[PDB]
Amino acid sequence: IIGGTECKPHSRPYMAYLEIVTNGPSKFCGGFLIRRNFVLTAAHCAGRSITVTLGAHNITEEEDTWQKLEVIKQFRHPKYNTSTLHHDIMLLKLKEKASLTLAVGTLPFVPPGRMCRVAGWGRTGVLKPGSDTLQEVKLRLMDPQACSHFRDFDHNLQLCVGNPRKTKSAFKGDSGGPLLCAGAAQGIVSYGRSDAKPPAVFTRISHYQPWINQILQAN
Ligand SMILES: *[C@@H]1O[C@H](CO)[C@@H](O)[C@H](O)[C@H]1NC(C)=O
Ligand SMILES: O=C1Cc2ccc(Br)cc2N1
Ligand SMILES: [Zn+2]
Repeated sequence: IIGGTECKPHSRPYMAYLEIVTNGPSKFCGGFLIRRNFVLTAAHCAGRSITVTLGAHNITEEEDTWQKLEVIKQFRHPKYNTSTLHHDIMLLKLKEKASLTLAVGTLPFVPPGRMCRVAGWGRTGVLKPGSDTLQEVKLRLMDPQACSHFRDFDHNLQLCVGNPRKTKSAFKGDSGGPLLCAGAAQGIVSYGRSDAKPPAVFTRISHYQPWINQILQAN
């Protein structure tokens, strides 16, 4: 998260920190708990295996709120496209149902000009390392023409997010985190420019609701 502030610890109890294993070292993403055994995230966060940590704030400092949970199966959207980046969404089924605590719970599951918030442990600058702590930033929902320069951007599939006159943005490591507008998840962090100049492109959750529901029922 670039240009954001540190969250009050545990104030976003649905947030998930993902460590993804592959021919290379671990990579990291965000995500969010939508059922006690399901986490929503981005398709580009798929790997050979994934571990989810719930209840975290400072991810380097173990505490009783932590629940480190095995993922049994990844459900990457079958149409996720590495060329166009369309359909960047994935469900992770946890081995067991998470415990509900003050620090861990599910997330109950908009015109441009509206302000939305996104949280994550990703880089706090283009050349800065990932954050030890959960950060959040408020971003402006933009008209789709604001994202025209992303040539494969599609208004039906995606949200255009972030005033270009502000430096505020999600970035590397924030992939998969929710964008909330009035407390409801509307987007998922997907991609943007390598120099972090806003706006960026988020998956429009509403388009994928039938696919999500279908997975939640077959599994
Ligand atoms: C997070 O925890 C580590 C280890 O306890 C500590 O070194 C670091 O300063 C902490 N970061 C913040 C911002 O609290
Ligand atoms: O919003 C985002 C998420 C993201 C991930 C990676 C890169 Br490079 C840029 C961005 N911008
Ligand atoms: Zn704590």
